[PDB]
This record gives sequence, structure tokens and C-alpha cells, in this order.
Amino acid sequence: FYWLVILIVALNTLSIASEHHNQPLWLTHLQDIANRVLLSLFTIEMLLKMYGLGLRQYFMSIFNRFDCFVVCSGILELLLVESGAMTPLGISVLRCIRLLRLFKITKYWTSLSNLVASLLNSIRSIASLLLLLFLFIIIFALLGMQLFGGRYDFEDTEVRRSNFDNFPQALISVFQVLTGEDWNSVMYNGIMAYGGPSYPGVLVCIYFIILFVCGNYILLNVFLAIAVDNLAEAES
Amino acid sequence: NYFNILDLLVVAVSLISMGLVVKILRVLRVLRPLRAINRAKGLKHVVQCVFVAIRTIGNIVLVTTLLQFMFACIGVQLFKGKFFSCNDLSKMTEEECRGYYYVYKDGDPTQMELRPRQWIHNDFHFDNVLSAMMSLFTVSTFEGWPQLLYRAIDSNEEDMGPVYNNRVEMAIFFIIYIILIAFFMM
Amino acid sequence: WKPFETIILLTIFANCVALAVYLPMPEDDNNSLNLGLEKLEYFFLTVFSIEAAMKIIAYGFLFHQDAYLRSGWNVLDFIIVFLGVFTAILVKALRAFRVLRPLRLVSGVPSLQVVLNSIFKAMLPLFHIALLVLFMVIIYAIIGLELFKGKMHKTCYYIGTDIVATVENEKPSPCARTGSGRPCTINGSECRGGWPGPNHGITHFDNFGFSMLTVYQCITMEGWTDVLYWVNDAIGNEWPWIYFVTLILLGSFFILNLVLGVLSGEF
Amino acid sequence: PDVCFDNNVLEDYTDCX
Amino acid sequence: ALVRLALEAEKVQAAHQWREDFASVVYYNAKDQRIKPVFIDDANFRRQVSYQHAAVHIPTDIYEGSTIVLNELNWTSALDDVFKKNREEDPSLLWQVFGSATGLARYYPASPWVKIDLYDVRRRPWYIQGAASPKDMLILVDVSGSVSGLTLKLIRTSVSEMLETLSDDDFVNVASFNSNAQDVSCFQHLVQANVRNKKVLKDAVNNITAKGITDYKKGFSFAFEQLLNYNVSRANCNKIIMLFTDGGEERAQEIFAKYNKDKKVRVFTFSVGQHNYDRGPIQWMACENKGYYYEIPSIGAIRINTQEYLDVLGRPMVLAGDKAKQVQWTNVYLDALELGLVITGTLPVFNITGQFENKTNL
Amino acid sequence: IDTFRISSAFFRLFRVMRLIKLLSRAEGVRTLLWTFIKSFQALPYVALLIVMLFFIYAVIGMQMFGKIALVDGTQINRNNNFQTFPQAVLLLFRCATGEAWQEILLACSYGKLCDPESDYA
Ligand SMILES: CCCCCCCCCCCCCCCCCC(=O)OC[C@H](COP(=O)([O-])OCC[N+](C)(C)C)OC(=O)CCCCCCCCCCCCCCCCC
Ligand SMILES: *[C@@H]1O[C@H](CO)[C@@H](O[C@@H]2O[C@H](CO)[C@@H](O[C@@H]3O[C@H](CO)[C@@H](O)[C@H](O)[C@@H]3O)[C@H](O)[C@H]2NC(C)=O)[C@H](O)[C@H]1NC(C)=O
Ligand SMILES: *[C@@H]1O[C@H](CO)[C@@H](O[C@@H]2O[C@H](CO)[C@@H](O)[C@H](O)[C@H]2NC(C)=O)[C@H](O)[C@H]1NC(C)=O
Ligand SMILES: *[C@@H]1O[C@H](CO)[C@@H](O)[C@H](O)[C@H]1NC(C)=O
Ligand SMILES: *[C@@H]1O[C@H](CO)[C@@H](O)[C@H](O)[C@H]1NC(C)=O
Ligand SMILES: *[C@@H]1O[C@H](CO)[C@@H](O)[C@H](O)[C@H]1NC(C)=O
Ligand SMILES: [Ca+2]
Ligand SMILES: [Ca+2]
Ligand SMILES: [Ca+2]
Repeated sequence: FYWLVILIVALNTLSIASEHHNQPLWLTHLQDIANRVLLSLFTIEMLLKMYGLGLRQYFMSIFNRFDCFVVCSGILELLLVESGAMTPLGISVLRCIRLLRLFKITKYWTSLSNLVASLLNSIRSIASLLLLLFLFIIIFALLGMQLFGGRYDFEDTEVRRSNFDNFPQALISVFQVLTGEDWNSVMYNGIMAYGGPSYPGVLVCIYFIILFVCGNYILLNVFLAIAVDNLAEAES
Repeated sequence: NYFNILDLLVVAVSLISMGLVVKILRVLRVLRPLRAINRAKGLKHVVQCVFVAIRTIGNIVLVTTLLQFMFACIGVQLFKGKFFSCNDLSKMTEEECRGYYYVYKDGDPTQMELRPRQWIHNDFHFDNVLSAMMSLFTVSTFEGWPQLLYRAIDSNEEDMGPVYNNRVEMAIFFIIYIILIAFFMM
Repeated sequence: WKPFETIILLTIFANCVALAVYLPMPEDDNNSLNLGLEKLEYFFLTVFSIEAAMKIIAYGFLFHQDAYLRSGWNVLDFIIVFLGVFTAILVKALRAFRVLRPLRLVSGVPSLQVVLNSIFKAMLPLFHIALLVLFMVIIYAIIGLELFKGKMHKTCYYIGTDIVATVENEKPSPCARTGSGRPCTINGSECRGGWPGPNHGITHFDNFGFSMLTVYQCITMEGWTDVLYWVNDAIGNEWPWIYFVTLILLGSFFILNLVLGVLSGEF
Repeated sequence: PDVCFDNNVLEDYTDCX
Repeated sequence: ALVRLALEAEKVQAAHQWREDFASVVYYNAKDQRIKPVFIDDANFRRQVSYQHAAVHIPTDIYEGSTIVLNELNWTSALDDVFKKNREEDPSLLWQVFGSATGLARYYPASPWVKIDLYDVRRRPWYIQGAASPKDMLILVDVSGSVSGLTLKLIRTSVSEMLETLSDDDFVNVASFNSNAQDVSCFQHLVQANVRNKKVLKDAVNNITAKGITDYKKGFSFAFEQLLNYNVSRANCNKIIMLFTDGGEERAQEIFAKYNKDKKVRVFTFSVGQHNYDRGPIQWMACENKGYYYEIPSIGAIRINTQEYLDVLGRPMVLAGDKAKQVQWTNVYLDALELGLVITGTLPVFNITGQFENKTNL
Repeated sequence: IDTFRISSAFFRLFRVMRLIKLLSRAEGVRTLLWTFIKSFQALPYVALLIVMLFFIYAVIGMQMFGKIALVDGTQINRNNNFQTFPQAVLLLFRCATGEAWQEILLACSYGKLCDPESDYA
């Protein structure tokens, strides 16, 4: 079972990653039988651990508690299709649930348990700062909606698509100029919305400067709190 | 490497011996100065110190290239056949995005130009798991996601052109993943 | 008492939702929900005033001791002025100050008093790095000001018209009738003075403030190639490459040692 | 003119959309 | 001769069966499988004609073979024998023509059509005349603060493309609404829609400003008063209120119960631009009042949308198909084929595909 | 002497360099530049691999992505050639600072024109 499971798992991750657009006709028939076949190996593999390992030992391990949620969900999604009463919005959702099988591969990686203990220790050193970053990107989203606020009218036909005339559109658009990507075209619209280039009007550069300097200096400070947390483990 | 670049530059003389294979052996002569780099000593300290660091970070790099496979397969699943846009944004399906239309210049309807129309396929589509690791590699490098992100918003059913601001809820994919990859790159 | 924090936490969080559903409208328009939320501010005007006047009765002028409470009366003292200017109507400057209210949400909830206190303590060893980037911009603003004043203003208009001539994706990039830059071969067009200009007027090199704006954008490596390829289109190439590829190579090098700056003080 | 045609009882307006 | 073309066109239309594939058609395509026939220099037409085929004009916005067009070249090919019949019955006939609701024109004698050729046959004064009854239109234009930007510039274009579809029996007025209401035209009542009176409207519409608050109740109640005023001298026919709003959450339910109890005012509503507003109520106003909701994404859809509003006004005519076939002559206009001043006689062709057997009748 | 002349544009730079006399007295800043000039020890051998990197990828693409027909509007244009050697170094310095390298990739393809100075007859 160090080698019987891999032929199944590597055969699963080729089943779930075939996925064309057209899939001529025979491929999409193989997608459903494979899922039907490879669950029949999944349950058995699980069920052999149910008897000859100990019941309390099996559920205590977190990685095999994960394998419980896999095998149950495979059965729930197959029978719900046979029930027939399911929206076409939902069968796409069930299909995305299988995709969680890719972590079955991660029963490997020998330092996996060292690795998660490295990462999850880091997040609880960031969850103070990361909640400051999200409340920073809200103030600048509530500000930009007041300054620009559907002044992107312009009487033209080109798509000034990162406008602020909504709450989510101003939450995409701030997070676009936060990560640096194409804040140039954005700033050239806030300048041209008010008074394009003039005296009073180009002082709306100041909105896209403080958003890009302060909005990165917060994000440069999540770079330290990791580095003081990732340095404590290096002492030992 | 000295015996590899020399044997190919010699066979270009065998390839120039026929013309009187050609340009491939010309470009195998570029390796030369690499040999002069092994005659430099400063790098032995720098390159060696970095491969120390790869041994301990390898574990993270092997996980962050799993997410570009896992979010490829959820990315394929959710955007198959979308991003398939017709040239004049008014025709919405296969057969009828054909023939000639009007491109109005600047802004006013007195400057009609007549171009043809065809399906434009948006070049970084999510069709194959291989062809979705391409596109999700560029939004990983923070370059060109807005144009692509704002396309993933505008999409609807399988072979249909974009509707204007349909389903902004599919901007959560490009955010969580972008934020995650920003956390494993850091 | 005890939960007086909790009642004020639950009412500032309402402001966050009250300003999230505020849908803005282009030329003085108001929907219905936008029109009801204007009146809901007067609820959050008086409850933040019922709170704060009790904070005065609680101690007095010494209860400006917490600097995070010092902003507390500051937020309220603008909106009372906003009610005065409201009666002048029977203007949009105080509209933007209500955005500041969730900063009160910081001062209420502790543990984020840990974060903002810790975030200013990183700013002391970074000061010499940031002041050299401030001298890095001023050198390359004056050099780009004297080398490129007025150089962009050429156009490629049509024959004699006002239309700038482009091709289908081509940005409206400048010309020169004299040598080294753009023959303007768009077939029925002649380069004439006036204004083709960079992005719409915003990417010049005249007037100290524009030079300093367009060597800023260039420093962040974003769009530095349009400001290169516009100069390179107006002067002519082979000289102005050495301006921008030393602004990138020094702009890279002195942010590359800003990231290593912060990681000094806390290690 | 003198003809004109408007408003039959049938019609059946159930399209628009 | 018109009766002969209307009697045969309908007869052939009944036996059609809707072919879907087309691996079997051969028409002319007069703008350049297909035909390339002989030409006679003829002098009544002052031009080269064929006398052996009809030609076809398919407007260059449409076409690839799209089986709505391509199927209508099938049954229309029958009118070839009856076009050819009338030259032998009486010579010196000028252009016979079957226009069609999908935009084609078969016209015998076939001839080369006269850089861009715009020419939609469905907006031709000789089509918009015998395709409906006369019209007391009234155009309401949302000029509030929310239309500014793109979606206003589409209204200034589209009214100017709306008013071109009016004959000289039809009356209009153009009325903006916003905070309050007003007839931004300098007329204050319904006019004649001459050549001249439509020019005042095209300078009033092109100097609309956009500011204020929508209300829809001071607007419609100004619209139904204008379609009173019997004082004037209106045409007393199809009353139309057309609405160029962008969006809004207001079913004006208190107004149509006030004025449209008898349901005698058709309300066509358009919603222009790519605003992200509620198109919910605007679809409601038109499906309660015998209207028809249309939508306009951008420039280009304007020419196709503001002509399909005459298919709704043809709905009362088709229900009197025995006696609606009068002949309706058009008052003088210059031919598009370069012939001189010509006057046309028109007659509608209606869809008879179940009649006297009657049928679901869809 | 001109008042008795475009070439004076370099000499003007000398007028600007007086601002660098400022940092002379700024003792806390000069001590930070001088640290980097003292640090320029293990850096420039790593910079030798950067130069080599740009040199190999220039020459590999120059034989290969030439013939590429500098039509403007199509993102391989007269400012952004692949043809000569220093135009192909700058293109790679565009992709090294991430400046929209995703288009250049789409500019090299299978169906681009072939620059009517080549053969292709
Ligand atoms: C401490 C935390 C930060 C505090 C948050 C708030 C910061 C201060 C915000 C200033 C309020 C600006 C008022 C907005 C409306 C402008 C007035 C107007 O309508 O005129 C329109 C006119 C025309 O624009 P228009 O054409 O779009 O409007 C036309 C409509 N009518 C006719 C009704 C007005 O524009 C002008 O010519 C005057 C512009 C006013 C001056 C512009 C400065 C505003 C931006 C300054 C940058 C502030 C950055 C904030 C973030 C930095 C952090 C400190
Ligand atoms: C519209 O086009 C279709 C074809 O595109 C025409 O249908 C054709 O009609 C003729 C006579 O109605 C058919 O001829 C018949 O052939 C069979 C043998 O195939 C023979 O047994 C019959 O006696 C008769 O001669 C012809 O097959 C048919 N074509 C197809 C593909 O079915 C139709 O006539 C066109 N409409 C008009 C008004 O012209
Ligand atoms: C046309 O409409 C006008 C309304 O503007 C009518 O004027 C009113 O006539 C009645 C007669 O019953 C008077 O009681 C009102 O005072 C009049 N209105 C005003 C504002 O003075 C007019 O009668 C109508 N008919 C004609 C032929 O003009
Ligand atoms: C435009 O260019 C084409 C070919 O380049 C040429 O045939 C044509 O005459 C040119 N137009 C004018 C007005 O010269
Ligand atoms: C009326 O029609 C008949 C039928 O051909 C024709 O002979 C006659 O000349 C026509 N009348 C006139 C006045 O042309
Ligand atoms: C609006 O435009 C018309 C037509 O040019 C003109 O008569 C009128 O004076 C204009 N009104 C204003 C306020 O500019
Ligand atoms: Ca970047
Ligand atoms: Ca409105
Ligand atoms: Ca970028």
C-alpha cells in the first residue's frame, strides 16, 4: 500500500486534469466511470484502515480525518446526481469538490508536518497585521468612492473599466493599485476626472501616492513579523 | 562545456562545407564566456550560499507549484470555453459573429469604417490544465491580471460572448489566489 | 461600565456598512436608499455626540490624554460644522471626512493599539534610506526638466484638421519635423505644433511638478517604458536611454536596500 | 388620411421582453 | 400590379417548411453560388439592366449565410415569375421591389447597385409609410444627473436617428424630464414633423445638459397631457410615448392607472448605454402598456433598434388583413438608384400560414 | 557665444550637479553611500552573470525573432525592435522589470509578417 495507492492517486490526478473544452465524446464518459471506479478503491483503502488499525487511532490523525471528508463527499456527490433533483448551478459545485483530492498526493512530503507548523505559526504572527491591512484598504476604498464616485463620465466610448462607482468595483480597483499593476492608467483617470491637468486638479495625484507608499509600507511590515517569527525557529 | 561548444563550432565548418544545422551550430558558440565565469572566484561564495538556502526552501517551492496546479484545475473547471469574445460586442455566439460591421471612430456616428468580424480568443484562456498554468503564471507575476481579471468577470455560458458586468463574484478567485501566492512568495 | 466599548463597537461597524451602501451618483442624483442613508447620518451624529459629551462629563479637558481619543472629538467636531453648512443650503469637502470614522474602530478595539504602535517604530532606521530616494527623485526631476522641456508638443495630425492620427492600438505619440524622430508615415498627415501629447496632458517634462510626477512613476518600474518611448520618439533615440536605465538601476538599488533596512532594526 | 388602425380586442401582447 | 405581388408572395410563403441546412440559393447579390449575367444599356432606366433576374441588396451589417436571411432568399425567388410577368403585361414599369422585415430587397430589373453603402431598406420612407398607420409620438428624454457620460451621447444620437423614421403625416414633440419637466424644443405642443420642424428638434436635443434627480411622476404626467390638447390639430391615431431613460427603481403605478385605464397609449421604453442600474422597472412599464422594451448597448445598435419599433405598430393592421390592403402612395423623393424624382406605391405583405384552417396561430 | 546651438544640452547638466554638493555636509547620508561603495565587493561578480544573461538571451532571440516586421500598433514596433543588438538588450530589460512582457510573447507567434527586406519571395 505504499505502491498500490500511488497507482490509484496518480491515476486520479490524471483523471481530474484531463479536462478539455470539447473532450470529443469518449473522454467525458471516462470521466464519470473513473470517478465511479476510483471511489470504489478509495472506500476500500479507507475500510481496511477501519478494521486493522484501531478505530480511535484512525480518526485521531489529522491527515486521515481529511481522508474521511474525501470519501464521504465522493459518495454524497454521486448519489445526488442519481437523485436528479439538483440545479445545474450545483453539479458544477460538486465537481469542484472532488478537486480537493489533489491533497491526497500530499500524504507525501516528509517535512509536510514541519512545513505546516512553519506556515501556520507565521499566520498567527500576521493575523494582527493582516487585519490592519484589510482595514487600510477599506478606508481608501471608502475615500475613493467619495472623490471619484462616478465622475468617470467623460462622454467617450473607451472602457474606463476600473471605475469606482460601486463598492466592489472600488475594492478591486484599490487592490489593483496596491499590488502595483497598472496604477498608471488609474491615476490618469482620477486626474482627468476632475480638471485634467491643471492647478487644483492634479492634486489628486496625492490620492494615488499615499495609497501606494503607505499601502506598501504596511505590506512591508508583514515582511518583518514573519522574519522575526521565522528567526525564532532558527535558534534551535 | 568546453568539449560541447567546440564540437558544434567544428561541425558548422562541416555544415559550411555542404552549402559551398547551419545557424544552430553558430549559436552553440555563445557558450564560451561561461568557461571564463568558472575562472572567477567571487561567485563560489555567492552561488554556494544560495544552494544552501534552496535546500531548506525547496519544501515551500514544491507546495507553491502545487497551488498553481490546484488553482489551474479549479480555474479550468470554472472558466472552460469562456473568454471567447466576438469582435463587435453585440453578437454573442458562434455562427453570427461573421461578415462585416461598422467601426465608429472617435466618438461620433459620421466616421464609419467597415472591418470584418471574427472570434477573438483571449490568448491566455483557461482551456487545458497546461493552458491554464500559462495564464495563471502571469497573474502570479502581478502583470496583466486586470485585463484578464476584468474579462473573467464579464463571462457567461459556454460559447457566448461577454455580458458587461455579469457575476463580479468571480473576482474572489483572482484575489484569494493572488493573496496566497503573495504569501508563499514572501 | 463594562460593555460601553461593545455598544460603540457595534455602532461604528454600522457606519462601515452605512458608507458601503452609499452608491455615488454623477451629477447630483440620489436613488432612494442613498436618500435614506443621508438621514441615517443624523443618528450617528447624535449617538457619537451623546457618547462624547458623556466622555466630557466623565473626566473633562484632561480626557484628551489618549491621542487616539484626541481624534475622537476631532471626527465629531467636523460633522457639527457640517450641520451648520447644511442649514446654509436651505459642501463636498466635509463629505470626505466621514470616511475617517472607521479609524475610530481602531481606537476602540485593542491589540490594534499594538500594531500601530509597532509600525511607527520601524520608521526610525528607514529615515536615511527614504531621504536619499527623496534626493534621488529631485536630481532626476531637474535633469529631466532641463533636458526635455517642451519636447513632446509636436503632433501627427491629419492634413489640416484637429484629429490626431493613430493606428488602431497606437498611443498618441509625438513627432518631430526635424531629424531623428518619427517620419510620421501614416499617409496623409503632417506634424504640426500644438498638442498630441502624452497620456492626456499628464506625462510632460515641463513645470517642476510634472517632471517630479513622471520620474516617480518611472521609479516604480510601472509604465517607465512609455516615458522612455515618448522621449525616444520626439528627440530621437541613442541618447535618452541612458537617462531611464540609470533611473531604474538606481531606483532598484535604493529600494533593494530599503527592504533590507527594516530587517535591521528588529533582528 | 381617413383609414387608421389601432387597438383590436385580440392582439395578445405577451412578447416585448 | 401590387395586388398581384401581394397575392403571390403570400401564396408562396405558405408552402415553405423552413429548411435549416443548405447543402443544395443562387440569387444575385447586387453589391459586386451567385450569378454574373448579361447587361443591356436601357434608356427608361438610364442604366444597365438585366430583365432576367432580380437583384438582391443585403445591407452590410448583416449576412454570412445566417439562416434567417438565407432562408428568405428561398421563398422570395418565386416572385421572379411575377416580376417578369408585369413587364410583358405593361411596359415602362420602373423598379418593382419587395422589401422585407429582415432587410433584403429583391428588385426587378436587376442592376448593379451604386465608399460605405449604408442603405437599410427598412428605414426607407417608402417602407415606414405603408408599414404602419400615422403616429402621434412623444419622446421623453431622461436628462437627469445619471445619464451624463456615454449614455447621454447615445440619446442625442438616437433621437436624431429616431426622428428620421417619421413621415409627413406623423407628429412629434421632444420633452425632457428631470427634477421637473419641460419641452426643450421651443414648441410647447405637438408639431408636424416636416423636414423643417425636425431640424429644431435636432438642435434642441443636441444641447441637452444633464443634472438633477429623476422622479418619473412629474415626467409621465406631463407626457399624457401633451397627448391631449385636442385643441392643436393632431392626427388622432397611434399614440406613442417613447422613453430614453437609463434606469431607476420606480414603477410609476399611480400614473398609468390615472391616464391609461382604457390602455390607449403604447409606451416603448429604451435603456441605453452600459449602466449598471436596474432594468427591472423599465421592462415593466412597456409590458403593462402594450409597449415593447428595447435595449441599446452602443452606437451601431441604434440603426437596428429604432426601426423594429414599427413591427409593434403593425400588430393592429394584421388583424384586419382583408381590408388593410389599401395602396398607400409616398409623396415624392429622390431614388437611390439615380432615376429622378419618383413616387412609390406600397402595400404590405402579411404572413398567412394557417388561415382558413385556422391553427394554434403562433 | 551663441548670442553673437542645440549641442549645449549636455553642458547644462553641469549646472544641475551643484545639488550633489548638498549631501557633502549631510553627514548621516554620505555615511550610507560610502557603505555601498565599500560593499561593492561581492556584488559585481553577480552582476557579471546578469550581463552574461542579457548577452546570451539577446543573441539567441536575435537570429530567431528577427524578420519580425516592425508594424506599429502591434507591440513589436520601432521603439521595441528585436532586430539590432542594443534594441534587443533593451527589450529584455523591459521583460526583466516585468513591463508587460506578456504581449511580447504574443508578438512572437506563428503568424506575424516578415519585414519586406528579407527574402521570403
Ligand atoms: C487623515 C485621513 C485623510 C482624510 C480623508 C479626506 C481627505 C481630504 C479630502 C478633500 C475633499 C475633496 C472634496 C471632493 C469634491 C471636490 C469639489 C468639487 O466638486 O469640484 C469639482 C470641480 C469640477 O469637477 P467635476 O467636473 O467632476 O464636477 C462637476 C459637477 N459640479 C458642477 C456640480 C461640481 O473640480 C475643480 O475644479 C475643483 C476641485 C476641488 C479641489 C480638488 C482637491 C481634492 C483632492 C485632494 C487630494 C486629497 C487626498 C486624500 C488622501 C490623502 C490623505 C491625507
Ligand atoms: C427553396 O429551395 C428549395 C431547395 O433549396 C426548393 O426545393 C426544391 O423543390 C423542388 C420542387 O418543389 C424539388 O424537386 C422535386 O424533386 C424530387 C426528387 O428530388 C421529385 O420527386 C419531385 O417531383 C420534384 O421535382 C427539389 O427536390 C427541392 N429541393 C430540395 C433540396 O428539397 C424550393 O423549390 C425553393 N423554393 C422556391 C419557391 O423556389
Ligand atoms: C385649449 O387649452 C386651453 C388650456 O391652456 C384652454 O383654456 C382654458 O379654457 C377654459 C374654458 O372652459 C377656461 O375655463 C380656462 O381658464 C382656460 N385656461 C386658461 C389657462 O386660461 C382652451 O379653452 C382650449 N381650447 C382652445 C380652443 O383654445
Ligand atoms: C497610402 O498608401 C498606399 C500604399 O502605401 C498608397 O497606395 C496610397 O496612395 C497612399 N495614400 C495617399 C493619399 O497617397
Ligand atoms: C393600362 O394598362 C394596359 C395594360 O397593358 C396598357 O396597355 C395601357 O397602355 C395602360 N394605360 C396607359 C394610359 O398607359
Ligand atoms: C443650445 O444650442 C442651441 C443650438 O446651437 C442654441 O440655439 C442655444 O443658444 C444653446 N443654448 C445654450 C444655453 O447654450
Ligand atoms: Ca510591478
Ligand atoms: Ca436616473
Ligand atoms: Ca507592470
